[PDB]
Amino acid sequence: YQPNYFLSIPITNKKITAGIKVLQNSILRQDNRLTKAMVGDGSFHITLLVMQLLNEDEVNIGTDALLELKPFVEEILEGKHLTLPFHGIGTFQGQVGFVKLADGDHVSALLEIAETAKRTFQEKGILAGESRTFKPHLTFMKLSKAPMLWKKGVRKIEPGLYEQFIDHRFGEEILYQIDLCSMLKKKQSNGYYHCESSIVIGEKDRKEPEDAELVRLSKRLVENAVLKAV
Amino acid sequence: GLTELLQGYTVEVLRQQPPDLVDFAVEYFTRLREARRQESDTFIVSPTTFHTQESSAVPVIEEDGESDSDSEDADLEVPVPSKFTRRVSVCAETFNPDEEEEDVVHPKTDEQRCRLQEACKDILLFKNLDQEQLSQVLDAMFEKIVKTDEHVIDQGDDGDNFYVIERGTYDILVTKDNQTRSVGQYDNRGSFGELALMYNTPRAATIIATSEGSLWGLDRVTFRRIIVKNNAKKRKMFESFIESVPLFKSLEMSERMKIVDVIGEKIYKDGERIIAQGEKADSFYIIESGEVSILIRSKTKSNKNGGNQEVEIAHCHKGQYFGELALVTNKPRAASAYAVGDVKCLVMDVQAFERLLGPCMDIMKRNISHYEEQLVKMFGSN
Amino acid sequence: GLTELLQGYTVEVLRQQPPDLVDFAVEYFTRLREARRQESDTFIVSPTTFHTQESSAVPVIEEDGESDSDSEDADLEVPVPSKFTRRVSVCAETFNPDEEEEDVVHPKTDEQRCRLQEACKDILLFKNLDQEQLSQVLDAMFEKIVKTDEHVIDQGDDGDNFYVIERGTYDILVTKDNQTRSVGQYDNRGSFGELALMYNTPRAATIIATSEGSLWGLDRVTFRRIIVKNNAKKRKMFESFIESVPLFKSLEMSERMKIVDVIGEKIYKDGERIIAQGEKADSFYIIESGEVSILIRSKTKSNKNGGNQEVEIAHCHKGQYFGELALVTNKPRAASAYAVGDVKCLVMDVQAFERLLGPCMDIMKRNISHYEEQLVKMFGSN
Amino acid sequence: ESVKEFLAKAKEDFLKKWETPSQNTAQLDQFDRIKTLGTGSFGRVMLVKHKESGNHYAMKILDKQKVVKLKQIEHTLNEKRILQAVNFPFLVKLEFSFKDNSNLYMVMEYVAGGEMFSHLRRIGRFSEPHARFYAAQIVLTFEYLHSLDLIYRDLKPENLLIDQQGYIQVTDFGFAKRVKGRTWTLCGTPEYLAPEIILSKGYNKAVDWWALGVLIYEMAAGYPPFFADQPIQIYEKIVSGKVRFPSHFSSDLKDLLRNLLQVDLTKRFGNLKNGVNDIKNHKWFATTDWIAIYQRKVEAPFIPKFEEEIRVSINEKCGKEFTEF
Amino acid sequence: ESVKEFLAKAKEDFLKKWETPSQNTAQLDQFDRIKTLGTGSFGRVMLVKHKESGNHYAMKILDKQKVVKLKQIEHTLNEKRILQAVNFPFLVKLEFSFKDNSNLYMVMEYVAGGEMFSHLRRIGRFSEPHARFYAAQIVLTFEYLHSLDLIYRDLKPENLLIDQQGYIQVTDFGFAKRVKGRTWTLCGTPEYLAPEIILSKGYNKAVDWWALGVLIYEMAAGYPPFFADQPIQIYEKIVSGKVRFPSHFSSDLKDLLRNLLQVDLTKRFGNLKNGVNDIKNHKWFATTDWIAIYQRKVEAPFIPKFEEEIRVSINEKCGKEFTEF
Repeated sequence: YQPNYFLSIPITNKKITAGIKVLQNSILRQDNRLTKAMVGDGSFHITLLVMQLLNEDEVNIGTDALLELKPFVEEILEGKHLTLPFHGIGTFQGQVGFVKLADGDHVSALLEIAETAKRTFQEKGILAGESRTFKPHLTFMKLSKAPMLWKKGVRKIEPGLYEQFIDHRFGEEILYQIDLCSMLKKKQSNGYYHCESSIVIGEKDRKEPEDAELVRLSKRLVENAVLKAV
Repeated sequence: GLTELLQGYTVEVLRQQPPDLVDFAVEYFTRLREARRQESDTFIVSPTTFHTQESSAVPVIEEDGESDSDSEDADLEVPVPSKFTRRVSVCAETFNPDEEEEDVVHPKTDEQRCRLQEACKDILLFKNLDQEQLSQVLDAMFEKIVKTDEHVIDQGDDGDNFYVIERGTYDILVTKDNQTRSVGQYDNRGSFGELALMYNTPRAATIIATSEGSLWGLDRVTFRRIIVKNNAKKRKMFESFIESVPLFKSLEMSERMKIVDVIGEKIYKDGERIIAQGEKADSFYIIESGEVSILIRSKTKSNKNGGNQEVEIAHCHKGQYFGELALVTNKPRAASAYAVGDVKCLVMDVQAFERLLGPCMDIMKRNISHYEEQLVKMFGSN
Repeated sequence: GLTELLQGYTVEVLRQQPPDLVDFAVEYFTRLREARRQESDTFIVSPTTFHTQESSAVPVIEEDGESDSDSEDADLEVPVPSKFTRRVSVCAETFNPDEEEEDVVHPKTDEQRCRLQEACKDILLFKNLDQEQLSQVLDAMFEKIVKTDEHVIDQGDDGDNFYVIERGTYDILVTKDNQTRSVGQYDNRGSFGELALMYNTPRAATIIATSEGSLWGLDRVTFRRIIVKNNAKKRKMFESFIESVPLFKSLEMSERMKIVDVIGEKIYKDGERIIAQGEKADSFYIIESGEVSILIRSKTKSNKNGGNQEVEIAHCHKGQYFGELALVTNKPRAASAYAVGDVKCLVMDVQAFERLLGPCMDIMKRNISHYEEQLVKMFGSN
Repeated sequence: ESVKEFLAKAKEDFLKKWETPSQNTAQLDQFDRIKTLGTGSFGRVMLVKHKESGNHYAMKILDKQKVVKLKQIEHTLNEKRILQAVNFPFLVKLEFSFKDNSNLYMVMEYVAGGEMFSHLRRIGRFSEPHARFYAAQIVLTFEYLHSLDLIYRDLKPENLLIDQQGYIQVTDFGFAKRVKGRTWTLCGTPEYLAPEIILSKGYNKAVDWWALGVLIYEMAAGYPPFFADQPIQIYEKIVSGKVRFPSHFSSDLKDLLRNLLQVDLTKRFGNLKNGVNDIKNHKWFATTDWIAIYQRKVEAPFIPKFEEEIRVSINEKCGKEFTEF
Repeated sequence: ESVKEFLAKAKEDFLKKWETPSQNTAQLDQFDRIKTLGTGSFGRVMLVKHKESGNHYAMKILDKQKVVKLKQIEHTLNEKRILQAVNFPFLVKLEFSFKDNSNLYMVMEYVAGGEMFSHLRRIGRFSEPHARFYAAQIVLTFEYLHSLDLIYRDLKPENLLIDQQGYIQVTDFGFAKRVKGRTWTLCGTPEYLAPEIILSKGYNKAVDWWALGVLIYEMAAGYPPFFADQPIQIYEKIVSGKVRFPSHFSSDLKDLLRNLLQVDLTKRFGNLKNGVNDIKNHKWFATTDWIAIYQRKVEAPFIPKFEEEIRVSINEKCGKEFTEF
């Protein structure tokens, strides 16, 4: 089926979106007619779940299902933040360019969240999810967005264009907000998709409300140093 | 362990803000480095059992089976069957008794023949045969030479001959059921197989020669034919002498044959007395050869005395009879009778005659037109 | 440096795979810990100095201008008119001639003063000065010592003094246009700068000493004041002696001054003749000191002869006059006049008197009520 | 008396059938076939039923060819001529006779009864009254037969049948022969042979009476008077005439038997002047009603208990000699 | 004669103005300003025009303060008192006088004519008739002045102007002084100084007549009688009185000049009994009509050819002494 709505994980880490802006611009200085293929500033996201919401009631139902999903995602994470590392570049058959999600324990957790999301929405009467394997990625360009490119000889993304960013660490996004977004409505002023509703996973997010305080950071500093040593 | 180890260090760096991170690391891990454990636990656990109670279930079925069993048992065969199936008739070969028409030559010395007679005295079939038949029979006996080890007769085999031993030794054997016994021997004497002269029947024993020997043999058929022929000839001859006697003319054929059946024969040498005057009259005679003189001592003629000598009243020949009065009276013989030369007479007992045909007087009257004649003959003058 | 420290340890843990991470940390950080060498630096002088503040924003402006340029050769132009060539007035410093009220001491030996007089004989301003004024003037001359090489006067400089050489040698120089000539020398004799005694004017030459020397100097103002004062005193004094003479009473002030202007003075030693009887009467006298004896040789009294000796007609003193008749007649002197002791008389020439005031007879008549009296005085008895 | 009447009429009836044998009477297709009891050791006798009347008969199968061998072929061609010419109540009957390529088939009457030999042997011996009952029947039968000059010559328990009425019926005329005068074949059964037969003296009616004496003795004793294990001894005893009677034999019986078992023909009952009356009038037969026995009116003392498919030759064979039949 | 009349009326008119100087007469706002010819080496003289009448005058600018220095401040305060009190046809005129913080401003008459010095020097020398013409004017002027006991003391071509009518007009009263008796300042011009001045004997009217002798000589010769390159020599010649006359000088002239240039005061013309008549009646002046010259009716022999903005002090300064003005 053709989805018209999706659950979105927005990219809020400014380093990630700034790195992608650089990537997009470097491609454009090599070939400026790729301009309309680039995804818009402010639109960067990971799609968690696609669906069809076909009327006002169903849009309300989607919003209800998103709210109902919150405790489930909290259950799944078992008191740990979900960290999504974005590293390197890939394509879907040379037509869609994306920043890759790095391999790790987070991928299975993300998949679990996606499947629980699909179940939660379907149990509320919403056609959601797909039969194909969930392969999350962070899109930065799509040739289909610029139809005149075929019409003038550009029919695939030249792999040389993004060669320098092939092992570029864009940054890490911690899961917090999940948005219910319209694919077809007018985008927000800041470039992001039209949002019907949002939830926040985070507590926000800690096992304990009271400050440690900053005791955990030692964990973040160490984990990051180990990741860099690899 | 790597992240946790470095987290303890990094917490202390953040808390304590040391000016030299490396020196602080040497101190922290050295103090950590001693690695003494205040307490440790090592444990062994006994097996633990948890008990649950399981859920019930219901099964429903009904089954019916029907069958019938029978058994049998077996026993030893005895008792064995007891009954015996049959008995049988016997029959010799038939033969036209009446002489067909004159149409066996085996040489024998006086000693041999004389010895054969002796060997045959007691055999029942031979025992009471007349002189002639015995001669014809011995004449018919053929010789059979036997070499040692030879079987004269074998038990079971059909029999046709009777044998008299002439020379040699023989062993006799008899098989009873599965057993064979050498029961007896013969040493240049003996005879056996007499039964074969009557009819054909299985040999009851086996006889084997134990040396070169010789046996006189006689075939049944030859023996029976000699005897029947001779007795049938004798019968015809007796019949004739009775028939020509006028006193018996009223007799029927069958009545004459009853006489022939029992009537006797006697031979008298010239001069010997046949009937003595005075003794009891029991029979009558019919001369078949020779002559007979009838004498009477003339004393029984008055009252005490006289002649007391010899007087010939009559003189009979072939075909005639005398002593007839014994048939019609019961007084002592009136006169004596002597054989005139060699004589052969048929002798009939009066009492037997009566038992068979009744009193002679009735026979004489049967033919009434000759009754007187008969009477005058019997009690008359001449 | 915290993340980098933790990373470096982790890299070696991943490479070496130590079973005991704590022992590996002790050894790693101990080996790391010495960590030579931390830094290198160079130290130099600023050199530090005070300075005005370095930075300002810069305004931007647009402007336009126009110019006039004059180009010329350059010349000294030393000489320029100077068109006149016009004679200019001169003027000395003014001064109240009439003696203010008595209210210069420079020692000098007889030889020195005597020598100063000699040196001044020919100088026009000094040439005809009376005894007294010359004395007062020399008195006023101050000494000026000069060392060799010193400039007494320099051409062009303003002048105030006149100098007389006392000792030393000097070179005189005169610059004409651009040329300077050593024109002459002085050797312990000389004087110069006389013009300075008249009015202030530029020195016309330069005088330089060529040895230690001494000069007598005189300042204009001092010189003029000495002279004017003295001549104004003399005038007042002459005026008085004329005024007290009754013959001249009808004279007007200005008429007496014309006399004062030209009238002479004479000194006579006791006994010497002033007027000789018989010679021509040309002037008259007015005694200002001493006495005069008037004698007449009594011969001109008859017709040839007599007295011919000496007789005193009159005897005059301070304030009186004699020889008056020369003013009203033209006959030889009647008598002689001799000085009685030391005498000082004012001497007036009659012809000059007439040219200035006209004949004396008219003056005597001016005041008619005294005409007779005057006449009797002049031509009378006593 | 009627005795003469009967015999006279009897001889008439017999001479007529004797001098004109009733040949091939009935047809084989009138009789079916049932069981087949006729083996043993000779001949083929099989039971059979009738058509219209539907009666039971005993048919003897004699293959025309089977003959010629054996012992004789006349002792039969003659046997047939007699059975057909005779008629008596205690004699088996030749009901129907016929032949043709099959040839010589005897349709004998059938009495579903018991054998005399089996009965006598089982019970051992008969009481004298019972023995006298059977004896009378044989005396009468012999008087009839001898009246026709026919001698049986094979009397014995084995040849006597007890019919369903309990009366005797005589079978097997193998040795039966018409003889006026004397005959000579040595035949019969060992135990029952007469001295004259054993010795070949020639004989006629007297042997049947001797046999009767043997028959009566065995019935009342259980065993024959001249028994022995060896045939030779039997004959020597027979010739000696010496007889030993059981203890239980009555006087009248012993006397009758001494007269029947007479080696001396001048003293043998039946052979003397009065013939069969010497027997009929004997004290042992005093309680006998001869007419009653003849009409079978007396009550018998014992009522007895009561395969393949051959074909012709489609052609007559030995009929070139067995004409007379 | 009228001579006495004139002088009498003259002294009257003079003593009146002398003993009551006409101070600060006109106002500076009645006069404008034109050119500015008044430099040289002292003083500030600038031309100017009048309002109502619209006349031309020569105004001398004397800064009240400028004074006090220089050589003297009375030779002026006195100079002003004289110019104002005198009235003669051949004398320049003080038209208007005024001061106040500016103070001391001289409004002199103006004659657009030529200088005597320039004219004489150009043509070399005047003919005797022409010289006599100018001389007469100076004699008359001196008679007037001496009548008032005033001595000029600075006679010379340089101080004489030739007006548009060709008549002389005397200027610069710097040394003019009223003296009855004797005076002593050594002043004038070298060439024109009298022996008595050079020698400080005291003097009065006689020096003006001596100067006239010098003035007449120079006009008729072209050069002064006691000329020399050095001032000292000039004076020594002056004192000796010895004079040498050019060849062309007439007798009457030489005689007149010997009498004017008399070192001997008892013989000098003008100083004797008859005063100025000894001069007026001299043979050299015989063809002179004194009245005619006075009324300027005679025909002259030669008709001549014809900056910044200062301000007051808004306050009067040296007025604490220059009161009299």
